[PDB]
Amino acid sequence: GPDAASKLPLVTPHTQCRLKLLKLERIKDYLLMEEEFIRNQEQMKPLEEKQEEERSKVDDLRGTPMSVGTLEEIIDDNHAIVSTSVGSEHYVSILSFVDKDLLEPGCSVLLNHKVHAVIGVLMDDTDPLVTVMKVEKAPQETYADIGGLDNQIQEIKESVELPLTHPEYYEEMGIKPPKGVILYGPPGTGKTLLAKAVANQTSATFLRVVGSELIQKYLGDGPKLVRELFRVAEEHAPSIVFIDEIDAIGTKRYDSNSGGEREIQRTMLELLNQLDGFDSRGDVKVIMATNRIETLDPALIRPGRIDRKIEFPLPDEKTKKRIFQIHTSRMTLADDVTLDDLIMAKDDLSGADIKAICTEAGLMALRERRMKVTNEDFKKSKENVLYK
Amino acid sequence: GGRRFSEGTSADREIQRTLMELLNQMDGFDTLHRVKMIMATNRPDTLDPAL
Amino acid sequence: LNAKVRLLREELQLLQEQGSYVGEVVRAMDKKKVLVKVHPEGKFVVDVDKNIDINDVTPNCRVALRNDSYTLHKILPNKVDPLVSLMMVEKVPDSTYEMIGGLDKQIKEIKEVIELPVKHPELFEALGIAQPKGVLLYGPPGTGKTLLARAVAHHTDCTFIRVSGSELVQKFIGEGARMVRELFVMAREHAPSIIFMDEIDSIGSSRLEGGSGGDSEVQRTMLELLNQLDGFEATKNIKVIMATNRIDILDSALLRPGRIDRKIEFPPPNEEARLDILKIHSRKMNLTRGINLRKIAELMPGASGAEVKGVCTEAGMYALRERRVHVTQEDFEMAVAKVMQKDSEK
Amino acid sequence: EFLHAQEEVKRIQSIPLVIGQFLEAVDQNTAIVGSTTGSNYYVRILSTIDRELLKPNASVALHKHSNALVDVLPPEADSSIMMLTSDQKPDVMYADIGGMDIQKQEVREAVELPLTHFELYKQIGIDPPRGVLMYGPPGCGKTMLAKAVAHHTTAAFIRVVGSEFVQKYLGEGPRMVRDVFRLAKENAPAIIFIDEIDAIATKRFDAQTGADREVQRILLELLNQMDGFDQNVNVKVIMATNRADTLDPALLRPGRLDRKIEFPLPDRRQKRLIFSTITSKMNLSEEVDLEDYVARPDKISGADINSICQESGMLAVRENRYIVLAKDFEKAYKTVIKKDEQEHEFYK
Amino acid sequence: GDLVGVNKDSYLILETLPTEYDSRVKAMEVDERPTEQYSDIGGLDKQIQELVEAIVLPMNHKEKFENLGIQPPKGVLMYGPPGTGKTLLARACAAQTKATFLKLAGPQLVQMFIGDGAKLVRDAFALAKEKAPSIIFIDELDAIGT
Amino acid sequence: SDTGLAPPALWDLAADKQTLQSEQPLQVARCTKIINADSEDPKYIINVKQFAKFVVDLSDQVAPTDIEEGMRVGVDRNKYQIHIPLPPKIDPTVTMMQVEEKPDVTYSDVGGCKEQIEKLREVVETPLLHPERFVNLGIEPPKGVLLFGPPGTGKTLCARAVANRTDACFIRVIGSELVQKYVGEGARMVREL
Ligand SMILES: Nc1ncnc2c1ncn2[C@@H]1O[C@H](COP(=O)(O)OP(=O)(O)OP(=O)(O)O)[C@@H](O)[C@H]1O
Ligand SMILES: Nc1ncnc2c1ncn2[C@@H]1O[C@H](COP(=O)(O)OP(=O)(O)OP(=O)(O)O)[C@@H](O)[C@H]1O
Ligand SMILES: Nc1ncnc2c1ncn2[C@@H]1O[C@H](COP(=O)(O)OP(=O)(O)OP(=O)(O)O)[C@@H](O)[C@H]1O
Ligand SMILES: Nc1ncnc2c1ncn2[C@@H]1O[C@H](COP(=O)(O)OP(=O)(O)O)[C@@H](O)[C@H]1O
Ligand SMILES: Nc1ncnc2c1ncn2[C@@H]1O[C@H](COP(=O)(O)OP(=O)(O)O)[C@@H](O)[C@H]1O
Ligand SMILES: [Mg+2]
Ligand SMILES: [Mg+2]
Ligand SMILES: [Mg+2]
Repeated sequence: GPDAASKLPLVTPHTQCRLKLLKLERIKDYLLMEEEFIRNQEQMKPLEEKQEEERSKVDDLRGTPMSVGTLEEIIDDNHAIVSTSVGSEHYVSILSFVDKDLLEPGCSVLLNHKVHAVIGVLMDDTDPLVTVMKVEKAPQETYADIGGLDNQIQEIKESVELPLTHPEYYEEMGIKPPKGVILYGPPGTGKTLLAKAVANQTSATFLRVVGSELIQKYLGDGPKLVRELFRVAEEHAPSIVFIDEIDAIGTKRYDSNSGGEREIQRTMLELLNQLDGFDSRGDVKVIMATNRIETLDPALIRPGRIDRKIEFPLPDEKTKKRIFQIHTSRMTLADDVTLDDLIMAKDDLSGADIKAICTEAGLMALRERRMKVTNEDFKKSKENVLYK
Repeated sequence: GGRRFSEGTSADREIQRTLMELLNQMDGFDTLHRVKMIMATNRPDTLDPAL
Repeated sequence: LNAKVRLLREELQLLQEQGSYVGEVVRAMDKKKVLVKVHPEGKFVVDVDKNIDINDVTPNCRVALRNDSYTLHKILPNKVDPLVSLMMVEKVPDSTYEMIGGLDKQIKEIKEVIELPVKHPELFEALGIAQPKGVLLYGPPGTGKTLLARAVAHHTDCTFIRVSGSELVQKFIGEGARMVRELFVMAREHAPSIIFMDEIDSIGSSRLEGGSGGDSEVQRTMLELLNQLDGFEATKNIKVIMATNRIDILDSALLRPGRIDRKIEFPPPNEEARLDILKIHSRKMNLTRGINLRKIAELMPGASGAEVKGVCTEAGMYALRERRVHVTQEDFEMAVAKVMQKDSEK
Repeated sequence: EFLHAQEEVKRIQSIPLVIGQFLEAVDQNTAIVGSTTGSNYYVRILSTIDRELLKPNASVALHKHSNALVDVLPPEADSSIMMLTSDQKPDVMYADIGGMDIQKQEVREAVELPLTHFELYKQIGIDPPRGVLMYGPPGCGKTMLAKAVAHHTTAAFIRVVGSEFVQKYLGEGPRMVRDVFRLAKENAPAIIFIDEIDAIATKRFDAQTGADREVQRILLELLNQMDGFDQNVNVKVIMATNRADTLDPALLRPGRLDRKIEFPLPDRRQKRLIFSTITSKMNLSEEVDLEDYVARPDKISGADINSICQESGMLAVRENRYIVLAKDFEKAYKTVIKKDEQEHEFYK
Repeated sequence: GDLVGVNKDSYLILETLPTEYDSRVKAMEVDERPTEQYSDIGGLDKQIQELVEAIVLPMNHKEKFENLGIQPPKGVLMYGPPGTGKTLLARACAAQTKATFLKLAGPQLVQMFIGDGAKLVRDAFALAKEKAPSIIFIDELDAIGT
Repeated sequence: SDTGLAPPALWDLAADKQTLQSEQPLQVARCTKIINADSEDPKYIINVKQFAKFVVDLSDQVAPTDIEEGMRVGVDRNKYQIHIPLPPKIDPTVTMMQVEEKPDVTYSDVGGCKEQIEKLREVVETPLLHPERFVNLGIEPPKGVLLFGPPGTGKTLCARAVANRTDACFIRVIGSELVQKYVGEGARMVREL
């Protein structure tokens, strides 16, 4: 609603231009007349104080044991039906003291404890679902840290980050930004790394959900979480929703699923609507990451739902060296290990294997209370990770 | 009656309890004397292997 | 004496004022007003008596209301923490390094990923290696996976939260209970913690062939959990674990390097290990002099941790059928015959 | 006059009172109690109530108009009454069990023996089992053994049925489960049987219907009360089920009932011992050979064995005879075992 | 088992209220008779007659069956391809008959709570019996007859 | 504050005296449902939510025709007298399906579906608008249309567009909302609709 700050962010002069001065003095004159305008009338008309008298009378009209209940329906204004504490419905009378605006059908209502009526709305406790996927800040991974993938970082920048920092570009050519991005590649290529990189330099509520939690126990509590996921995203202003391992909504079978595949499909048919249905969309951008782009219904990937398909290949030899350097940056090597010699250990190392080598190297140096990794540590590190 | 599902439904474990009561009052800790029961069914295969 | 008579004379007039409701204050509000939920009854927003400072009125706790003009009277004794209820339904026995047998190399390898990264940070940053988050313990059943996991969660002063489904306890962690990433909502509140996740759902003898089944809701748990402790997670004091009898049936995702930082090994005890294991569980009965335990270990080739702690206990039982008060050598020898020799088939 | 004020405060006792429950004492002259109407009240305790009776959850009488402790009732219960011999004893000897020595011995060493020779277990060092589960095929002789234990027992026996613990009045089930354990403690040597525990302990729990939220409390109350035994009160719990696969794992952990006594289908040896013990009380004739009947590959556990004898003699009354001939048993086996066509000899 | 009113303060029987039926079951009794004469249906001549002689005729000529001692047939199932005139005959037969025409449905007897479905079936037949000769039509029987 | 503090100027507009004039003279009622209309003259049978099934007649101002069986009606909190009929209860999840804001797309952003659009307007955009044309002939206009085709062809656009010009109420349904946990209430959402 209204914003307490930012009375007039007219910083267009951005200098000592006199235009800044004229507006400021305007309020000062209005303030002066208001001062004696309120106190003067507050003496010969000592009916309402507006500071202690106003609040006082309403409190008496309220009750000491204020009740809490659920508003069930909105009958004509000044009248509503509110569900009592346990199981009863009362045709209460709405009092004007309430804002009369936050009366959503089912949020909350405060009622007098004897003549039950509407006395006031109650803000709804942050539902546990919102807190579950409300990623605050990406801990450490920056955007120059990712390294390697270069032509693939421009697509994500140009779909989920540019339209929020420089909208003019998709503002003068009359082109709406590409709807979504789907990331696909072998197991371990930076798919999620780039996914959390965008969360770093972003100004929107990031939400993350893995494909495995989209499949639930009871029937119907399937394509109902999908509705909740996109209901939270809309309520939270600009937001990037990240679905990870989307290939778990029909690639993995779980006994907890009361309904079998037939139930999982209806989850997809609800996810299909939530990405492109005849409802309004607003500002919500979907990033889907998967390691098997060939095992999902070719309608979830239809242009319009997800537009830009980004392909993540196994690291190139030149990029392999960059991966080692970034991961080994904060490591006191023993000027005896050569990075180039370990670049060729197996025909194709994902890159997540590179970090595994550089992380097991340290654990192989801790065992000897040594703060310098030698070629022996890496040699045994390169065998304990990608061999067994 | 029924077969006492494993992984049944919410309002199906309750019917299971009723069977476990009709089941226990037939032959339980207090033998029932001079009360004979007659049961009929068109599908005597879904019955629990305790009835 | 005059005062005592006066007090007892006013009790009759005192034990008639209506009692006080007992409620729980979900969240404090403004203007020295609190919002409490009463026992089998609806929520209420109630004023607070001036004797009690609003600062003391904290999130969930037990309070009182007068009788009809509800007003907080006293901050009653605190309610049982919801997590402690989870640790009471599930009963992972408390264990220490002393009742650890034959596993000395494994004990060293467990303290390096759950103890050092917790009790001694700024040592893993001296090498630049990110802290390990998640250890997979494998081996035959009863080898001691849970006995060691609790020990490392007992000597590091970290809460030991076990998640195994059990929808009976699926109300102390989350009322909604929609996605597994709700245990964290309580995990990050209880200081450093270890999220054990056991396995062995009667596997190894059932569901060998196809038909129904599929996946395992003890394996999909980390894939959800480990996907969050590897990035989008602020409090870096939570670490996960599994115990599984097989490492060749793990999904292709849990075996990708970079997810599980360490894969400890739990083999069936050897001769020098069974003797030590037998010794620990044998220091609980009135053993006789000169019980040759080295001879008992030989007689049991293959016993993870339970076929051994099934000879000590059954040895005592065999000393009861005779009506004796001392456990003799014969009792232990006759015990291995039952647990191992007679039970070898099937 | 002090003696007069003491005898005047008793007016607060009165006849019409509401029985509550003691939960926790907050300080001297005050306590927290739970009314049977369903609530938790902050009341004030009378200054003449012997605090020694203000034990953990117990029976306390509260004033009707204004809740306030005014007495401490002796322990009691509602739907759990100890079996007081009379016509309510099982009436089944151990000699009527068809040779289940291995199973019979196990129950003896885990239920009967500890109650009598309690001090021996401490001397040897073993920790007595605190509850035995009785799981097996449907009709292998589970309840019958318990029927025998209740007979040759020197300790009180308390019988319950699993479905009895869930009732219409919300919040009454937890109180009923709690009264059984409380009543089983007053008579220290006692055995608690919860038959058909499948109806109270099942893994699946859908927490929206209200029938499952009331069963989530019964099971939780059982678990809470089975952890309150301090290794000094001998109240053994015997729990008999048919499908162990449905039991919540939390109920089969140390401290709870941890002694799984399997009751499998009788083997050839046992089968011969069952026909003999059942046929002992029958008339029977010389020409009847039991061996010919316990020779087949069929798997008949304990009831079709009784059904065979039951129907075999049943045939005798058809022609008005008081002996059972071999011609009678033959006609009985073919109408009781009814072997299935399972075979398809082309598979072997 | 009868329904009886009781004084609110000093409980005491004052009247015997008429038997109550579930609000759902009362809403399935047709009051506005459909207007569809038998001449509206075409082709189904050998089948319209077979129904009128098993559900309507035995209701107006009881003197005829009792003369020959044959119990009238119970029930008339109507099956066929998706659209052939099944509901037209039922709607038409609800017009050329001066009797209660309790109109059931398919998915409708199905209710979530245990035993709620039985109530709507026992109550849907007690009501018809409580009234004059009645025809109870159960359309879309698959939902409750699988 | 933080509960219901509204524009303070509106509170005095609330006429606190009238509020007191309304927080006493106006008796608060309780919702109920009528089951029977026991004959004699009044004698209505009532069923409050979770208290009991009482017997009530009327107060003074509700016409007998104003009340009918199975109709929501409020009742007194002391003597249980019907005072005002109440609307029927519509499941909130089914009442949220009604579109309140027209989608911002018209019948000029779909191209190539000239024949499809024309055939989709004589069954959803002409029987309602200009409903007298068909009266001067015996025609019951077709009621219902199935739009099928490969994904991303325009099935929803031609539907989102019709809602932009339609005068009658437009009701959404996704086909997955009609899947619910318990047996039964997946047809309630199709009966209430
Ligand atoms: N190209 C890369 N550049 C930098 N780091 C990389 C690269 N590829 C993998 N990594 C590292 O691999 C580690 C573990 O795997 P990672 O999270 O990157 O997997 P992913 O590529 O998103 O795959 P998946 O979708 O299978 O989870 C990350 O912490 C990341 O730093
Ligand atoms: N060894 C046996 N000797 C004598 N009777 C036996 C034997 N085994 C089984 N029976 C017969 O089995 C019948 C049922 O036994 P019991 O009442 O103990 O039930 P159960 O097998 O435990 O049943 P459930 O498992 O369904 O609860 C008894 O009437 C008894 O005569
Ligand atoms: N004929 C058309 N003219 C213009 N745009 C079109 C046309 N057909 C489809 N589109 C485009 O299709 C997008 C939306 O597709 P829509 O959801 O309507 O297709 P669909 O095949 O009916 O969907 P689905 O099968 O996924 O429910 C819009 O961006 C719209 O511009
Ligand atoms: N090395 C050991 N020393 C002593 N006891 C052990 C050992 N290994 C297992 N145990 C016994 O096993 C029990 C727990 O076994 P658990 O870890 O659950 O086996 P598993 O890992 O096969 O599930 C403990 O009570 C403990 O006494
Ligand atoms: N013989 C017929 N004469 C006229 N209309 C018919 C005939 N058969 C079917 N219909 C048409 O079919 C519609 C009724 O369909 P119906 O047969 O009730 O479907 P179902 O068989 O699935 O119940 C009516 O609108 C009617 O006009
Ligand atoms: Mg990934
Ligand atoms: Mg039974
Ligand atoms: Mg569509």
